[PDB]
Amino acid sequence: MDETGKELVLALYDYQEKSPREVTMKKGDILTLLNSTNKDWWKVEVNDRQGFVPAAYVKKLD
Repeated sequence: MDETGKELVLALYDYQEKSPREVTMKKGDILTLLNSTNKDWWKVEVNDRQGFVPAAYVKKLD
């Protein structure tokens, strides 16, 4: 079930991938948290791609 991540994050803002290293998340989407090395950006898996998104556009569900 929650095999890729036990803690998931909610996308609060429609974020368009500016580069292939970024991921496109829609407002209301549920993203899987992989790595949170920085407070600026978190590494999340969106659909198929893993990438970094700004933590100010997402909120944890906990």
